[PDB]
Amino acid sequence: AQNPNCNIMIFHPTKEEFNDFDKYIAYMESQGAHRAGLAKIIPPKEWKARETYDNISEILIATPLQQVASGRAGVFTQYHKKKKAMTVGEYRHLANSKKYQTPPHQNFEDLERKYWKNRIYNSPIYGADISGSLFDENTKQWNLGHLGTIQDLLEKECGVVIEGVNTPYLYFGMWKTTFAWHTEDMDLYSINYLHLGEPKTWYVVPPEHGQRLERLARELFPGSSRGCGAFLRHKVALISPTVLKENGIPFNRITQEAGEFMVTFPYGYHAGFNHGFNCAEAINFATPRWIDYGKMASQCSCGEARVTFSMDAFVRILQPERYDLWKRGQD
Ligand SMILES: O=C(O)CNC(=O)C(=O)O
Ligand SMILES: [Mg+2]
Ligand code: NI
Ligand SMILES: [Zn+2]
Repeated sequence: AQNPNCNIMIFHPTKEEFNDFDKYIAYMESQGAHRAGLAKIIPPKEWKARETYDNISEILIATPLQQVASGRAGVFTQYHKKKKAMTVGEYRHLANSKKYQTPPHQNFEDLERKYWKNRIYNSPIYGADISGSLFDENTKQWNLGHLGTIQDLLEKECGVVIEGVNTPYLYFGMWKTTFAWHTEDMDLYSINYLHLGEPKTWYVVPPEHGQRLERLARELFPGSSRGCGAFLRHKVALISPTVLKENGIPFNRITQEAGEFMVTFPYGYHAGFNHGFNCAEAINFATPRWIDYGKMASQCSCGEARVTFSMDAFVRILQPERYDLWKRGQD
């Protein structure tokens, strides 16, 4: 068995190996990358996502989200308070202001300490889930707006044609902006490209140990757990590395820098935070190995998790027994 300790693996594909996305995902898994739940891919030195980022300030963040925390430093929830629209130019200015800017620090480790110590006492503003792409249309390799669709993968594997589309999303972040512990919708893969700015730190639980994380979460968030059998689908719960270690939960951590891809694998729980002003782009995707995870994915039916149009068909074809109840939650 490749990568038995489930370490996060880092790949350095050549420009030749960067041509065929599917084949490279398959190669990574042949080396055991999926066991970690997360991998880093450093693109070849010849490659670029686009020529410059000099002209992005007029993108609109229609609904910036203020992330308000409750709980204790290592075990908290966050809710998202809607703010008035602002442009990326205005957001970058806000990120850099004295109130919101990254504090002086020695290194990534010092900054990680300061994040877990102090995150709960601030409410950073996140420009999340903005439909769109920053990849130049002429970028042919690993262009997140030109991947094969999850609807075509399901059709190719299973023979059934379904409605739905699959497009990327942009994330504008600042210091302390936070992504809660989650897996992807329908336990899909994700890919995330850090286009510009300051780093993003990630934590991940191996897919084979996901249920250990869920069991801890039910103990740490007991009211949430009673309210819904899959409350991590709400994307609001945070548990620190210190707390995970104290409870024997297997995990790994890695920091992503501008110009690097991350891939999360089916049923790999992940969480993390931004170091300062940045811009990431991400999309879900599927492979043949995903299908079995799709069929077994938990679902939120309490009504909070409210998800895309395109998830309907996945639940309808892969989870016909669940479909009724899950759709009652959606409607
Ligand atoms: O970048 C973020 O805020 C969150 N991203 C992810 O959870 C992902 O790419 O799967
Ligand atoms: Mg612009
Ligand atoms: Ni994710
Ligand atoms: Zn729920």
